[PDB]
Amino acid sequence: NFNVAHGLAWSYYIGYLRLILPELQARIRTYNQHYNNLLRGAVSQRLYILLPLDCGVPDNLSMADPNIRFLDKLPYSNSIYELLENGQRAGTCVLEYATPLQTLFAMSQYSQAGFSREDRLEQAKLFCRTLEDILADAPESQNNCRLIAYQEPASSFSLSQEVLRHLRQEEKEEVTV
Amino acid sequence: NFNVAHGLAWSYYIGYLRLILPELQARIRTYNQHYNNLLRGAVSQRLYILLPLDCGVPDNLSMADPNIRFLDKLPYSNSIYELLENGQRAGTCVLEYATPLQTLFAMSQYSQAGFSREDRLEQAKLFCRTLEDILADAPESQNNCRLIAYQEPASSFSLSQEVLRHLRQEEKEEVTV
Repeated sequence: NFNVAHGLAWSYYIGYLRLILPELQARIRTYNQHYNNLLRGAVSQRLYILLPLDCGVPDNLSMADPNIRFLDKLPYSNSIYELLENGQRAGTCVLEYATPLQTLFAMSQYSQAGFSREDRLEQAKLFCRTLEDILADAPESQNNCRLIAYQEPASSFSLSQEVLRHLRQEEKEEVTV
Repeated sequence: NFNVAHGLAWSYYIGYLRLILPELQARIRTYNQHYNNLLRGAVSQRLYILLPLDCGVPDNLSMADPNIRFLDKLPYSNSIYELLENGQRAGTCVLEYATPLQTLFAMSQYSQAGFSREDRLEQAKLFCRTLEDILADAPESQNNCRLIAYQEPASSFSLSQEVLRHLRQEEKEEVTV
C-alpha cells in the first residue's frame, strides 16, 4: 500500500534492463578489442547502476564527481566512463543512474502527493531491495550488472572511489574463482 | 504490498503525462485551424488514453479496430485518429494506449514473477483507479485527458464505438455547461 517503489523496480527491469542486458556483454567485448589496442586496458563487463538514496540524478555524471570523466559511447544510449585517481586512469566502466529515482524525486516536490523526504528515502531503499531480489532470480541478466546504492553524508565522499572499489572487487572475482 | 500498479500509475503521470499534457490543448488548437479549413471538423481537445484491462497493446491501433484509422501526427510522438461508422468520418481524436499496461502483460509472461492472469487483471484495474485519483487532484492536467477503461467479452465489441461515445459526450458537455 503506497509502495510506489515496487512498481518502479519491476517496470525498470521489465521495460528496460531485461531488454538491454543480454547483448550488453557482447557489445562490450566487441568494443574491448579496440580499447585493448588503443591505450591498453579493458572496460569492465557488468553494467553499473548508480542508486543514490539522494534520488539526486544529475544530467551529467562528471558534475557529481570530477574524477568521473566521460570517455566514449558504447556502439539506447550507453556511456563508457573513466574513473580518475590523482589524474590517472584507474578504471573504465559502463555507468548509469537508475532513472526511476528521478520519479521519486519529482514526487517529493509534488505537493498533491503527500510524499515527503522521509518517504522518498525509504522508497529509494525499497527500490534497491526489490530490484536486487528481481535480479537474483533473473537468468544471466544479473551477472552483467552491479547495483551501487549509496548515501552521501551531510561531508567528504567520493563516488569514483565507490565505483572503483566495485570494479577492483569484480576483477578480483574473475581471476580468483 | 506487491501492488505494482501503484508505482506504474505514479510513474506514468510524473514521468510522462505531467510533461505532455499542459501544451497539449495548445498544439491541438494550433492544428485545428487547418483541420477546420481542410475538410471541416475539429480534433477533440482531451488526450484519450486507452486502458484495455486485457493489457493488450497492439503496435498499431487500426489492428485492434478497422474503424480506427490513423490520420496525422500532432506537430514525443502523438497521433491523431479518425473514427469510422459505415465508412463515414464520425470523429477525430488524439488517441493513445497507456504504455504501463505492457509492463503488466510482460510480467504476466515472466515466470519468476509469480504473476498470473488474475493478478494482471486486478493490477490493471488498480492502475486505472490510481491514475484516476491522481488526475483528480492534478491542476488543469486532467481536463485535457480522458481515461477509457474497458473489458472485451469472450464476442462483439467495438472500440471505435466506445471512443465515439466519449467524444460525443465531451462535445455535449462543452456546449451545455
